Amino acid sequence: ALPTPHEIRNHLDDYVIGQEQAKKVLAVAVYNHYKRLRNGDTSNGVELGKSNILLIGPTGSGKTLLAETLARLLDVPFTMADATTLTEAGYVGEDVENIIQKLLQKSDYDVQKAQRGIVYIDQIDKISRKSDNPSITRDVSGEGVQQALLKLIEGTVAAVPPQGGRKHQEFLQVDTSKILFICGGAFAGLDKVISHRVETGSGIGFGATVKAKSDKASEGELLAQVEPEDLIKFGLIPEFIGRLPVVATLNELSEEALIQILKEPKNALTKQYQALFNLEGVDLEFRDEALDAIAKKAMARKTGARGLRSIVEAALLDTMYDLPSMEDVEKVVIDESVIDGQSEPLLIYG
Amino acid sequence: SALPTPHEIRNHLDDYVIGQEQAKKVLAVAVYNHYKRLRNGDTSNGVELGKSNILLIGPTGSGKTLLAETLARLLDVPFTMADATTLTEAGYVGEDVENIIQKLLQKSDYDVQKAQRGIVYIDQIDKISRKSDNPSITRDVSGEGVQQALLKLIEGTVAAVPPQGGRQQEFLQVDTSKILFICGGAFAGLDKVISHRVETGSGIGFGATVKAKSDKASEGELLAQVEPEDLIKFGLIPEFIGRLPVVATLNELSEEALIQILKEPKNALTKQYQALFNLEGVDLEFRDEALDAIAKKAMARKTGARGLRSIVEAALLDTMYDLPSMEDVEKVVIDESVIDGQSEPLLIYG
Amino acid sequence: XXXXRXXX
Ligand SMILES: Nc1ncnc2c1ncn2[C@@H]1O[C@H](COP(=O)(O)OP(=O)(O)OP(O)(O)=S)[C@@H](O)[C@H]1O
Ligand SMILES: Nc1ncnc2c1ncn2[C@@H]1O[C@H](COP(=O)(O)OP(=O)(O)OP(O)(O)=S)[C@@H](O)[C@H]1O
Repeated sequence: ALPTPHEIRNHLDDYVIGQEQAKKVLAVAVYNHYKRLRNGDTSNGVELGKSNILLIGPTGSGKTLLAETLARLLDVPFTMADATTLTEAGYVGEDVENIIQKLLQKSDYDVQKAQRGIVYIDQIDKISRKSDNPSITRDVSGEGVQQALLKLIEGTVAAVPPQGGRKHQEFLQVDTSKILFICGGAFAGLDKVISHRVETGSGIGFGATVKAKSDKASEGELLAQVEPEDLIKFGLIPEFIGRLPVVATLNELSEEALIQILKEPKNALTKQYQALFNLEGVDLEFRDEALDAIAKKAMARKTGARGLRSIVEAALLDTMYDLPSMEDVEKVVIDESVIDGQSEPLLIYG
Repeated sequence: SALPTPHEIRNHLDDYVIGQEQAKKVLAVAVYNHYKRLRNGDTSNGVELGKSNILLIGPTGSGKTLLAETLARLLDVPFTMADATTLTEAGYVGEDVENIIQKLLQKSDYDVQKAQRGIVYIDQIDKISRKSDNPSITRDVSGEGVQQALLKLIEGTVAAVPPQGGRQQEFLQVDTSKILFICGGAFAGLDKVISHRVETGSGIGFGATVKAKSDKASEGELLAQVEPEDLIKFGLIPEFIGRLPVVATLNELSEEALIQILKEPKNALTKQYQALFNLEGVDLEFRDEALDAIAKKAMARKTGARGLRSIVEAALLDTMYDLPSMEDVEKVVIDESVIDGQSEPLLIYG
Repeated sequence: XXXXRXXX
């Protein structure tokens, strides 16, 4: 039979931690995509609507991770394109149509199986207009990209070179009214725009309020209050946002979340390094006293989960540089002190 | 199938580099661990093995570009040195990010399976660090935009490269999740931003302490205290730094280190001139008294090892100009006075 | 084909 939101969410939890609201949106969309296509031409409520998804969150939150993990369990075709390389009006870079062409490579040129596929885009913020007002001069990597996607998302015919071609004499028609699009990107600087709109203080006098330094505009609580009008001041056009009604607000990694990300997931960094030394005939250990200490260092970097290797590799630099030369080494232990740099990791010999 | 060890490869780089013990350890661990991730053929329990790029930072002429060059000699896997000054945001006339890949295939003989396990090096990365406030007024084609494009290139993607530029209208897909990147560029002005974070005070008031020159920060030590948040003020994006967790800080040249550079390395400038006159049938000598004077003159120039030839060639100009015309000259001696310019270099007659 | 000409 078909899957369910509880079953699909249980799978994503194995690879993703600390994202409750984000998993709910993707589960309903995927669970609803099978319903729309299955009911196509068989339900009296013809011309079923569509609802794309627009993910938003800080860096290292798991946006690109969800698209990869989703393809593992997803049956229908899936792709991972990028907005940065697209170019409007057939310029030097690739065109919008190239997105559909990549889908056929994974679908084996199955048009009937390609129309029911899913599409994902990363780094959507790169095409945002730098200024709120429309640019006076033409743009090749901004607003124009949004314009070309309008007819694509809603639904339009497309040209795809079947084999051994770039441009014009064989074109395969593929509708796009039923194709799903999952756009995502960490919009930088959006916190400043929402503060002007939400705080509204903008004053120095007695009556005006002066928020106490460092106890305001928490990124997690600020993105939750986002609205489409906020994105207009960022640079996006309202016509583009109208094509993506659904919006998902993620949260920044909690200190407790980082401890779980290194233990509960299967692809955690702790398990990765453990396998790196497993082939070397050497074990590894990571006590809880060291994990909680690493969380404070990571959050200070404000880079996300991806800024964790700098704390680990900087500590195990000396150890890894000398471990291969050493012999009769069966186990390595890294206590909390090693992380601070005031001690050296203990070694166990056979 | 016995692979090299960090101690063995470090001995090779030590022959060509001096006083970079901190930087050599990072390259050794990365190159060592790069073969381990390559050795695996999906026969291990660990999945989605992590990657760890490197970010080299150092003063001018400290030897950053030299480490990558000598590394490629002893390296079996391919290697490249792609200039980043000419990189432009994809979608524009000047350049594309794809060009880097095409270079890698020329070295690997268009071996996709062999190119994916290659190494990549980038120089002059500070050239694209935009120093400005949020750029609402204009969009930069070489600054912030280029860095965003690189994000897709790293952490895993599929690109398009012509088959040697095209004799077809077809491209080859090459993953880059396993490809390592070593970005490096002397960040000018990074000391001023770090000083504000570490000095903590202006000191125009009665209570505030003032140590203008007694406690003035040392440039060498200061770079050791760098962090990702410091780079955000410089112009780098957090998304870009997260892809490069490891960081390598290099120390400035010292009077003692400069003397070793002229004697221990095989490619030293002293040995270069020794061979220049060997073809002419004349011997060359360099006493220790002259080396100590050259070190003091080079440090004042604030240029590093690259600013040493100006001290040598400016002194031996007159001597080289009339050396071929002279006959029966078999040996030349350069005294400390020669560097000062008070006297002339003694000549020997056979 | 397409000319990207811009001046600061
Ligand atoms: N929720 C999470 N649980 C576990 N690991 C995570 C999570 N989010 C991020 N990570 C780690 O961070 C790595 C990168 O995650 P990404 O999805 O690339 O983050 P990101 O926000 O998509 O980065 P962008 O979109 O390019 S700014 C993953 O490979 C994981 O190791
Ligand atoms: N440790 C060293 N030992 C010997 N010669 C060195 C050393 N470091 C630098 N040099 C000399 O400096 C030359 C250039 O070194 P580079 O690697 O270009 O320095 P750099 O830090 O890369 O400067 P940038 O980054 O290109 S501005 C080399 O060809 C050597 O002649």
